[PDB]
Amino acid sequence: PDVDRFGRLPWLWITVLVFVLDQVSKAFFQAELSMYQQIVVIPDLFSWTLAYNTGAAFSFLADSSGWQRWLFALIAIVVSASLVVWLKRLKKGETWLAIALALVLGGALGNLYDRMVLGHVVDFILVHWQNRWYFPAFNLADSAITVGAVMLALDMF
Amino acid sequence: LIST
Ligand SMILES: CCCCCCCC/C=C\CCCCCCCC(=O)OC[C@H](O)CO
Ligand SMILES: CCCCCCCC/C=C\CCCCCCCC(=O)OC[C@H](O)CO
Ligand SMILES: CCCCCCCC/C=C\CCCCCCCC(=O)OC[C@H](O)CO
Ligand SMILES: CCCCCCCC/C=C\CCCCCCCC(=O)OC[C@H](O)CO
Ligand SMILES: CCCCCCCC/C=C\CCCCCCCC(=O)OC[C@H](O)CO
Ligand SMILES: CCCCCCCC/C=C\CCCCCCCC(=O)OC[C@H](O)CO
Repeated sequence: PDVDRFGRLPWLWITVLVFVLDQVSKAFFQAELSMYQQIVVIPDLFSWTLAYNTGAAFSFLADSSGWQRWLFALIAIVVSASLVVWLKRLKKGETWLAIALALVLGGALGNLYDRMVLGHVVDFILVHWQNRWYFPAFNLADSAITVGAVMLALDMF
Repeated sequence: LIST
C-alpha cells in the first residue's frame, strides 16, 4: 500500500502543519499589532505582543550585530538535515520519536524561514506575573521545538 | 533553533 512505500516520511506533514500554523501566527500579529504593543488577555499572567527577537541573547560572543541571523540559520539548516535522516531511520511504532522529530523540525524551519526572509524572529506571547517578571515572547515554532525536546528527553527516561 |  501507499503507507509503507513512503516509509516514515508521511510524518513530515506534522512538520508541514507546524510551519504553516506558525507562519500565519506571525503574519496575523505582525499586521495586527505595533512593535511591543501588548493586548492583555489574562491581566496579570498573559498577553499578546509583537517583539522581534534578533537573537540578541548571545550578543556577548562578539562586538558585532547581525551574525546571529546567519550562525543560527546555519544551525537550523544543519540540524534539520540530521533530523530528517533521523526520522527516515525510525520504525513503525516509534510514533513517540516520530512526533518528537517532526515537532522539533517544524518549529526550527519556521524560525529559519524568518531569519532568511526578515532579519529577526517574530514573537507574540508575553507570559508574565504582574510587574514582578516577564517571560520572553515566543511563537508556535518555539512551542513546537520545546515540546519535541521534552518528548525526546522523556524517551531516554 | 529557538527565538533567542
Ligand atoms: C509560505 C508557506 C510555505 C508553506 C508551503 C509548503 C508547501 C509544501 C507542501 C507539500 C509539498 C511537499 C510535501 C512535504 C511533506 C512530505 C510528506 C511525505 O514525505 O510523504 C509523501 C507522501 O505525500 C505521503 O504522504
Ligand atoms: C505547534 C503545535 C502544532 C500542532 C501540530 C499537531 C501535532 C500533531 C498531532 C497529531 C498528528 C496528526 C496525525 C498525523 C499523522 C501522519 C503521520 C503518519 O501517519 O505516518 C505514518 C507512518 O508511515 C508510520 O510508519
Ligand atoms: C495550539 C494549537 C492551536 C492552533 C494554533 C493557533 C493558536 C495560536 C494562538 C493565536 C493565533 C492567532 C489567534 C488570534 C487571537 C487574538 C486576536 C486578537 O486579540 O485581536 C485583537 C484585535 O486587534 C482587537 O484589538
Ligand atoms: C494547550 C493547548 C493550547 C491551545 C491554545 C490555542 C487556543 C487559541 C489560542 C489562544 C487562546 C487565548 C485566547 C486569547 C485571545 C482573546 C483575545 C481577546 O480577549 O480580545 C482582545 C481584547 O482586545 C483584549 O482583551
Ligand atoms: C514547507 C516549506 C519549507 C520552507 C522552509 C523555510 C526555508 C527557509 C527560506 C529560505 C532558505 C533558502 C536559502 C536561500 C538563500 C536565501 C538568501 C537570503 O538569505 O537572503 C537574505 C536577504 O534577502 C538579503 O539581505
Ligand atoms: C502531539 C504534539 C502536540 C504539540 C503540542 C501542542 C500543545 C501545546 C501545549 C502547550 C504549549 C507549549 C508552549 C511551549 C512554550 C515554550 C516557550 C519557549 O520555547 O521559550 C521561549 C524562550 O524564552 C524565548 O525563545
